[PDB]
Amino acid sequence: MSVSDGNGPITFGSNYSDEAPKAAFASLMQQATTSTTVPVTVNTTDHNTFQNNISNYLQGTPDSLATWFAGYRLQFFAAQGLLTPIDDVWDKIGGTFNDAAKSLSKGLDGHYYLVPLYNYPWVVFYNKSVFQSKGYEVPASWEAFIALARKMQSDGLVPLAFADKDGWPALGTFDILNLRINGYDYHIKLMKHEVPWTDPGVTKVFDQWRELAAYQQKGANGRTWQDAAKALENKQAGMMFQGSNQVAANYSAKNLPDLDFFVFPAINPQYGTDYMDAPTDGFILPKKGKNAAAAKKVLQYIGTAEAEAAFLKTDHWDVGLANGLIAPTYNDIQKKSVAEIGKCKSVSQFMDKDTVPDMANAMIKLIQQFIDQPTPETIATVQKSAEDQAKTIFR
Repeated sequence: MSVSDGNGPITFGSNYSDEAPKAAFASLMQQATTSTTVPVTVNTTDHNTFQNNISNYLQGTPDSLATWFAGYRLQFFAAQGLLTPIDDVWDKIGGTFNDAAKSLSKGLDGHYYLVPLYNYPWVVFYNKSVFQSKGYEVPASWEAFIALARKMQSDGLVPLAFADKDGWPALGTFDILNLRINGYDYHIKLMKHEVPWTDPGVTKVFDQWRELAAYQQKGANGRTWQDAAKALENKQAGMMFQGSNQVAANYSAKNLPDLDFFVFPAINPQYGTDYMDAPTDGFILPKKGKNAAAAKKVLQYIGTAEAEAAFLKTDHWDVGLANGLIAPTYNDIQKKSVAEIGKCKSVSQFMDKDTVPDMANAMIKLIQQFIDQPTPETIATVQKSAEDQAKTIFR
């Protein structure tokens, strides 16, 4: 049945269980119903349960459409035949999105499976008043970054506020170093365990982190990320690398206007600053779902700048993927997020969505082990353990 022939009710499996996004999604689907004349029913499930249960959900009697996100699981579901391809939807909406947005929405088979809605950046935050007062420039390269971090220490500042008591924050540093040194394709190969954790490329990541760590706040494994963000906000540290919906979210309204960011500096010209973790949420069409053609009409409505701006009205950190869209509700962090994310050649999804959850979990303690003892002997141990556990996790 042609997209334009699609009519009648659809259901929508939604993991938007928290009050704010639940409300925003209900409102968007009401608008979609009115615009498309496809009546949309939203079936909400507890957020964790929806993602824990996804493989069974998709194998049983799923809804016509569902909330999901880019990364390892999306691609596996496609290969399993659990998702309906939506090349026809993308014939209509493809002009709205860049090649990076297209890539994260596609299988290896070259077909589209996802319609993305929004994402947010992992970047290096700083206070503008401090850069201005102290005479710091944004560093574009590794050599400039290190020189700036030494100047910050000369001025009595911790260069990078840094925390890993929470376990996941340090995974971002592993990601961004891998992306800068080895590139996106290599990073994804490692996350999929096509390349082993004992690979020399991983050694290179840790070796570079040995130098970075000299400028990273001491005592990191005992520090919450909110306490690191507060060190930035109180001007005790010069910079902090993390997700905007963490660092910027933690700032008081009074200090927010001083907050800015830059992308993690380039390490070599091969990969420049081409890549970033920017966790991207969107929508899929379950193969066993009912009324595919109507479901595609609703996806077409969702894959617009208009839908993005409506949904994000009350969202302070996420930004739409529509090419260059600046929504009237965006604050300055979101504006710069659109600018920087949009320049990326590919965007990765953070380690916990690019590998399988079990492997991301495994890496938490191993990276903590590194941070406590960042030596060549520790790196060998970490690589060996990581690969041992990977050989069990990946089947």
